[PDB]
Amino acid sequence: MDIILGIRVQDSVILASSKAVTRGISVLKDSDDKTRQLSPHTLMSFAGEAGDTVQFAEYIQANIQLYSIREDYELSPQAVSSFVRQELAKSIRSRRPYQVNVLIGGYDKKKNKPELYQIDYLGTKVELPYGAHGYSGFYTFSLLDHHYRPDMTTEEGLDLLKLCVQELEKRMPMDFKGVIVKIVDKDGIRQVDDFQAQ
Amino acid sequence: QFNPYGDNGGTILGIAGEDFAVLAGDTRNITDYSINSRYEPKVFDCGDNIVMSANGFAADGDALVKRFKNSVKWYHFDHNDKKLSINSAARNIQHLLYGKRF
Amino acid sequence: AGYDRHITIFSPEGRLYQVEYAFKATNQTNINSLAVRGKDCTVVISQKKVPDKLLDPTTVSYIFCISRTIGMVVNGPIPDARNAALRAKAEAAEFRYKYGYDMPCDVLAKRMANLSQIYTQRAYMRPLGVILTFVSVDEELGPSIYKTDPAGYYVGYKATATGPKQQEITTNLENHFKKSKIDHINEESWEKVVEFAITHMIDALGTEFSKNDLEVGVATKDKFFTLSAENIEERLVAIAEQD
Amino acid sequence: MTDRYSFSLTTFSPSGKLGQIDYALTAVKQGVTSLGIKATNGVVIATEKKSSSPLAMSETLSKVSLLTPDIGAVYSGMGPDYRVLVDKSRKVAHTSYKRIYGEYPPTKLLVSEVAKIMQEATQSGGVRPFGVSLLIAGHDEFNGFSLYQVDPSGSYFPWKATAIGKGSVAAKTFLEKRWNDELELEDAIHIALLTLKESVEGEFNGDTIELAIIGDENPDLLGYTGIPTDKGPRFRKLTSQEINDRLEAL
Amino acid sequence: GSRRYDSRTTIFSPEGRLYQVEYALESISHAGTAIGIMASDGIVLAAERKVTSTLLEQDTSTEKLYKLNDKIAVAVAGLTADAEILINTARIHAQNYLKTYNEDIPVEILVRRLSDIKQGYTQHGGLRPFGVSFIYAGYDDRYGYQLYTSNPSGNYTGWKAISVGANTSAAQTLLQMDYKDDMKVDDAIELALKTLSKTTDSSALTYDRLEFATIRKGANDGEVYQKIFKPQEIKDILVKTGIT
Amino acid sequence: GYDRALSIFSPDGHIFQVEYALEAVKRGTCAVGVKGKNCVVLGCERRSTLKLQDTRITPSKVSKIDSHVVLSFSGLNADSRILIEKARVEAQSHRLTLEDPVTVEYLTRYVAGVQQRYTQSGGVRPFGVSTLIAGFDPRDDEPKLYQTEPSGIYSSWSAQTIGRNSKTVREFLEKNYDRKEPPATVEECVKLTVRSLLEVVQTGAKNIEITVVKPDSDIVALSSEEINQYVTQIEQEKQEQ
Amino acid sequence: FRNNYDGDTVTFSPTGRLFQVEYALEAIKQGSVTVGLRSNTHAVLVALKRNADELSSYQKKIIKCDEHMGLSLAGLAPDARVLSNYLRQQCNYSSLVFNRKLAVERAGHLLCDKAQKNTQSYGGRPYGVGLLIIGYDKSGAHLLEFQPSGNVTELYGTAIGARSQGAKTYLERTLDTFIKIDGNPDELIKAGVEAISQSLRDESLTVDNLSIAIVGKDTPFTIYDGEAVAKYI
Amino acid sequence: DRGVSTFSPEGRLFQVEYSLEAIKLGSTAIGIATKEGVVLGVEKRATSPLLESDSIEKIVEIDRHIGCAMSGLTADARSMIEHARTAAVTHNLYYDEDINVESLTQSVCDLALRFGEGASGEERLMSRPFGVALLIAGHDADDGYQLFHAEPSGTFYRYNAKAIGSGSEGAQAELLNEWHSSLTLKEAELLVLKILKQVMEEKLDENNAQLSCITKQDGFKIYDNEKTAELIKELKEKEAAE
Amino acid sequence: GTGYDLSNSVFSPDGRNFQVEYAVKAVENGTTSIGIKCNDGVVFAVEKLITSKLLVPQKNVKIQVVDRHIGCVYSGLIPDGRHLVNRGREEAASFKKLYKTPIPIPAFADRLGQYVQAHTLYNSVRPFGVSTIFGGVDKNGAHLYMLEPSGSYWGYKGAATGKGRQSAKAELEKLVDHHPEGLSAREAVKQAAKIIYLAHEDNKEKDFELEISWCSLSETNGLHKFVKGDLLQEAIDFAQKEIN
Repeated sequence: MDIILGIRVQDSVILASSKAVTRGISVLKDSDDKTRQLSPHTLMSFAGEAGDTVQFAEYIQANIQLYSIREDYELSPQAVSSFVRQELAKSIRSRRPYQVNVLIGGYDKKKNKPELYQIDYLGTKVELPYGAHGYSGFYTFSLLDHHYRPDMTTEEGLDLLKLCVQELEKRMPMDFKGVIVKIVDKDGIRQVDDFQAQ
Repeated sequence: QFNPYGDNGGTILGIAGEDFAVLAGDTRNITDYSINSRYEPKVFDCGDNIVMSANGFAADGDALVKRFKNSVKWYHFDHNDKKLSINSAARNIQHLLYGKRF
Repeated sequence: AGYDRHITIFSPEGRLYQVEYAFKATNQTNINSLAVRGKDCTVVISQKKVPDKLLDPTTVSYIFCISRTIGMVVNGPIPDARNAALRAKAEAAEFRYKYGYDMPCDVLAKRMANLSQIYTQRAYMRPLGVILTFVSVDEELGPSIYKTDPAGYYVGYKATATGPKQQEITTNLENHFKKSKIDHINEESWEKVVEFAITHMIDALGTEFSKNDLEVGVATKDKFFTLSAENIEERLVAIAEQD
Repeated sequence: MTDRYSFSLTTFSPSGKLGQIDYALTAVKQGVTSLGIKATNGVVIATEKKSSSPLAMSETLSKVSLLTPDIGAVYSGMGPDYRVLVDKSRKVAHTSYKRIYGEYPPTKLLVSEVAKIMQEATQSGGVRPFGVSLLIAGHDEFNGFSLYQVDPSGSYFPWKATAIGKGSVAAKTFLEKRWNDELELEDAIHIALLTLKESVEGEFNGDTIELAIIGDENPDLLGYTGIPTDKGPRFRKLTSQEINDRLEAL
Repeated sequence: GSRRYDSRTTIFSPEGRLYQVEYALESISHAGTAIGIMASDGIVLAAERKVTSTLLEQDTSTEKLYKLNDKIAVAVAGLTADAEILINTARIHAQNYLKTYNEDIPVEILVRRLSDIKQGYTQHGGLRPFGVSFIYAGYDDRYGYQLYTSNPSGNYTGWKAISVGANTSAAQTLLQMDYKDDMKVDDAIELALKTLSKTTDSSALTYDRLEFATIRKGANDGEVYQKIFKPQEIKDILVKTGIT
Repeated sequence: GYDRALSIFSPDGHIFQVEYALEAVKRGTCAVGVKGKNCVVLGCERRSTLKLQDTRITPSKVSKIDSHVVLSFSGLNADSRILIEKARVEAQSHRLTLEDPVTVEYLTRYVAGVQQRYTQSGGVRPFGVSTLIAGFDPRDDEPKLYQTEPSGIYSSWSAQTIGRNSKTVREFLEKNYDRKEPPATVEECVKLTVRSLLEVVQTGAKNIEITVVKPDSDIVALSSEEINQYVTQIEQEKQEQ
Repeated sequence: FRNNYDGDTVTFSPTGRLFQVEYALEAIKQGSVTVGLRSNTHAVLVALKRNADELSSYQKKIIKCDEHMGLSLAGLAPDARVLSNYLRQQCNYSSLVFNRKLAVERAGHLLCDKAQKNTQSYGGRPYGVGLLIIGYDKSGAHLLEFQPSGNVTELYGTAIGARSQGAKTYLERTLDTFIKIDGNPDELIKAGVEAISQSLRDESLTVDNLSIAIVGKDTPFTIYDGEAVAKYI
Repeated sequence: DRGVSTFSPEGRLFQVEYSLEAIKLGSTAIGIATKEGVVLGVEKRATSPLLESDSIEKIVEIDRHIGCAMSGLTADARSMIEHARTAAVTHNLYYDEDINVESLTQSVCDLALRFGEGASGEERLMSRPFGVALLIAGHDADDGYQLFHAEPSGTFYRYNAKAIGSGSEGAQAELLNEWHSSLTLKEAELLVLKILKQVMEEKLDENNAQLSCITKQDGFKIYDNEKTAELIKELKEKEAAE
Repeated sequence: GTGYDLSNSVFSPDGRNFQVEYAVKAVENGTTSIGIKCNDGVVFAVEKLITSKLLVPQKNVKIQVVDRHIGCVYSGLIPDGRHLVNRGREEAASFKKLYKTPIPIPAFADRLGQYVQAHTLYNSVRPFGVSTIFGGVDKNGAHLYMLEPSGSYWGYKGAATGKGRQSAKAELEKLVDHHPEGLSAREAVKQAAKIIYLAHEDNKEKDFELEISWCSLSETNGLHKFVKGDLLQEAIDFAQKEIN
């Protein structure tokens, strides 16, 4: 599958997502951004079934942007993650389920704390210091279990991810063509354009 | 279990000349190793100078030709007896066939 | 405003005119009927009037066999009466299918009364201009008479009467029961109960009857049937040899 | 065919009155009197069996009905409307409560369900309001005994004692004089019989009066033994004989 | 056909007014008065019980004050039964929101939803409007203490103090006279009772004719508490404020 | 099931329910809009039949449909909510399928379509609402201002007003608004807007709200003071003569 | 009287009349005249086309339903389009399912029943157009007259529309003659044109004003307009 | 009250007749067909000087070979235009060709009588007749340049020239004398401009009136204001020349 | 008050349904038609007014068959009659499909009866504007029936409806008295032709065409058939003769 990683440090949540899009025997694109901004302080990454992936992401984005306009307010990350969980939970029992796994990284401006939510296609939600979907976790959870600390700086977090990506580029069979990294904090969402060699 | 399809054999041939065209077809109709008929027309004049043949599963071939001839008839009714051009018949036939895509 | 008299909505006096007018329709046929309970049977009697000579008398009836055990006599126009009879038959057949036993007289009466109540509350349905008298010999309650009207009302009776001259029959019957002190005719045969019924019908209406002026229905354990002109003549003869 | 009456038959008039509800209340006023009195260990509801003919069997017509084993009802107004409301009430007690919680509903909630049914006949398309007022008496573990009144509008209120119908004004006044918060069930039954006597014109006995109570559990009316927690219905209809015995001490 | 008996509950008058709404409001004006006053540390809801008797069980009665949430409540003026219909759907909408977002519903969102339901009966369906006016008292972590009002038309507005039902004109004037932004819940309680006391169409204002409720954030805790006063509690507060 | 024809033609060719819907708009508080050279301003008047409201929570008269478009109205408040919600939903649906926010004309055409549909569908009455829709098309800087009415008819205006006494304020605008030189400044535009409102509001610092809309989703509402300041400077222009 | 019982089709007047139906019948009388007549070999339709301005076209009055059937209209044109369309489908159904040409008699019965439904239910309205159906089936030539009331009648000849009474009397007089015009189409047509001109008054039938249709033994239903009708004027 | 599909004692449908009365109160629209194309012109009629006139759209494209002008309750025309555009585009998808102008018109007219509260014939869900009339102009290989008048009655007539709206009786009389089988596109344009000028309450200029045409070569085009302004000037000159 | 006659299912103060009574007027205004029950079958006959020489003779058949053994004729609004027979046919097909045996006349009678009665239950429909005479032969004999717009019906020895119903009834009554043993199919046919000629005097202005049909166990094998050719002329003569 695609690589979806997330880590919550002291004052931010970092999301890392692979850039490859492979169909059968060919790598069709190597600069794919597997993410959608749901609100100024909430980001969602996703991986899974070919078409369902983006269709689900964009559908969720539309609903949150609608809520934002109607209320002139921004839903808390926990609220958004719960909305996303219900949608996936409805889907698993429908005619044709969305086979999509997601990570939701947001900065709650009211609590002033970053939050990371991992939700699989069944509607299974859990809040974690770090998370991953697919095969990635099998190599990264033991790394993070070892090198993670709650008081890490955004910079220490980025060095931790670099370590994770190197392990993935060493042991995983597929060439996922690197990752795109985005930071979510009290000031919003920004993309680290320099990770191809940080 | 029930199989909705069958194979009635037959072969058809169409050749376009500079100012003419031909559509031929054998008249034999079969099922497995038996002959159902030695003379069962498979090529039809549908009006407006158009000839048609839907070869394969005869029941389906008949339904299609029947539906197209009726299409020509309604084309006249709804467009002041305008003649259905060959290119227009082709497109119409595409929608008839794609209507049963599944 | 004045439309509170065309559909079934309340009038300023809390009345339902359409229901009251439906009650008026029940007398349109100018026929009288009465029912009485025997020791182990139930009898219903109704006048039979065939004015037109072109009519086939055998097809003119206001008594219906609803089920093997339930009979029904109607007071009101025949088309609404047949509407009620068809529905009652269907309801009786359905009940037996779903619950495994014969629908009781009082239960069918309640069900029909409820259906009537609905026409009384919903605007698109009109009330049926009829009064239905159901009879039988119930396996649990014994001889039974239950009557329903266009208001959705229903109740059981010891005996009852319906029609233009309903009152005269009713008081006649009341007087007989104040005297006998029992709530039924103490007779073992249904034949004598039919005779009692015809007798009091004559006394109250002050009229004589031929075999073609009456219609009779009888209910016994496991069966309800109607008498033929001849079975009736036999009844008229017997009452004649007493007066 | 097809009901094309999808609009309300009850609407607001310029003065703010809902005509059809007012008229239904007027129908309730013409109805035979019925009442209810709440004691410390029970509740009594009663009414007159105004037989429409001496040939009619007044017992085959119940004005007092059991809704659940611990809840009963009585009314004033249109008898047929009452009958179907009872059928619906008994059913909703199951579909909206027993089939979900495995136990009968507390009095106030069932009353609430009935009230909802009546309110809907006040706004739904193509219908007229029910022409009745109900007095519902019952008991449930956490609320004890209670008595409620439900009017054509769907409104309902709890009472210590009250009367509805024909001579409700006089009866309510007579109840205000005799009611106190220390009454025992037998006392309330006695008060009920006295109040009802002023409303009755002709014969006054156990065959012309219909009365029921919500009191202690009646293990003899359960139908089976072997389960300690199942003690029987609290609802019980007095017999013609039980009523007469009490009329002699009138 | 049926068209003959159709009153047409949803049309405009030549003046651009909605007949049924105007008539429902006229109906509301005859119902017991309900008052809502918002303070810095809480909210007060007070209502007069219309029509009463010696035999009315007041302990088990509720005809004007209803709990919608643990944080939101309403005072009712109008047809009680119509109100229960709306109250129940509001209780549902609140639970649906909590299930979706895992957060209690913001007061305005619940108020807007109920108002939209009312507006609907005003534009389509051919049914009569609900003869109800609500005063909503609630608290949420975005605007704190809030007070809203909605009527048959589906229009809603926010207030510092307001009244619905009978004699709102006289009551609104009195409130506008003694209300002060820095007020405190206890001041509000007193203002509410005094106002009802001067507008009652009854002889005197006794406890058996009242329903009282407050929404306070009891300092010794940190959360919001709804207190629907009991008969005895109303009797008490009635004496203290000097109305005996 | 209810499908009675409420909006029908009368002998003289009018549709009274639509006409009476307009009467409901005449009764609504006044609303105005004027477009500058690089902006659009929307002003509304606040009733005073009752005053003791909580301004923080009371729904405002100007609503954002999307980050670059706003809508104001005159008429029944409840009815406007229905249109606003539908417009908001349509704005998100459009971004979802076209990958570009709606143009102001498109959004207007949509709202107007909804209004027209309610004039010839069984069982419903027309919206007793007229709207003013303003904003800037994506990546465009040319200001936009449109108006819709109960019938479903719509069009764009240099400036326009609707609601009670809109007759008066429109006159003020017709002889105070030069198409040759539109209010080349956010300030002189907000000034012309406040002036036109004073012609009818009759001294109402707290009875006049304003919202300024600039290119690229730059929307902001003025506070009492900011407005009160404009009123003051304007009452002087009069006395200084 | 009338005013109280003419609100809809579902109301009987005290004398047993259905006014909405009668009013629909009135729209026919206001329609332009059309004539129909048949022999034993052919059936003919002749119609006078009406125009709005001298700048407008003359609205068609004859519609083909199949190769052996057709009709002429008088009254509401849209209703004629609806009815002729239903007939086109019925003719179609008969051919596709039974490989049978629809009998003119059967077509009349189907039209009657379709119109009747619109005279007994609430909400609907009667069709406001009259129709003359001609055709050649397994029992020869046929002419039918359709009325919105649902009444369909088979005749040798007839006419509907304004002043239709003139042509109708002429045909009722010419009967013995035209009924025998067999194997000679041009004669049957002239016989029809002569019948229609018996209802003229305003003008005289011109080339872009006359419309003729014929069907018969070895003649598929065909319509003649303009230049093609010149030789008959 | 009275059903929306009721007949008058004279055999007319009340709602349809009353519909025609609304069309008489609408802005004027004129169409003229020649062997060089068809011209369509309308009276903008803004209700206030602050109304940006170019946002008034009373002449719209149905397809490249078909255009149309409206008069009456113009908002009612949107769903009609939408239906027409869809019918044209759909015809092309199904048959790889242009839909005939007459066919397109017949399709628009099929919508007309689909109104009522429950008329037995199908499912006519529309509470009232359309309150607008349309002039449909176009060109197809079989019948060339055409002009049709589509009314809410469902009937449509083909015209050589036609006017609808407030000044129609007057304008139509004028068209009766001016039209002839050999007018040129230029003559037609001026002629439309002239008649509009006679019936309009306001003084005709390039801002309160709009022209358009459809030719086999370039299809349907709406004349921009500058092009029409010149045609106005050219008209004034020829009129003042006698 | 008034207006009780404006809506179909309304009861007037005297318990009547005026719309049904008006439907009857449409029936009385119609052509005359009759039915005669014979010793082993039934005969139906109807008057067909000749509006003009243009009506092709023998082509506008009015009598209709249901299944293969039932005949139906009616007076009043002809389209309503056809509507009723269409329903009758679906009703007959449904009965045969489920029970195999062709539908008994009494059973068929009630089927038409219930359907006609149904049209007097709502104001959304209009009553049938026809009276219908129908019958045939079944498992146990011949049966003749007449059904009114109210849905009312009974079995008959002879029946008539329409313009000359009185003359017809008088004639039918004579026959019933002078033939207590039963009329024969052959005789009934002639007798039917006579009765129609006599009943034509109530419409003697226009000329008419006679139409007869019958269903006899011996003469038609119990199947409904039309009287044509020789048998028809022989009956026309029999009548033309006794008309003088």
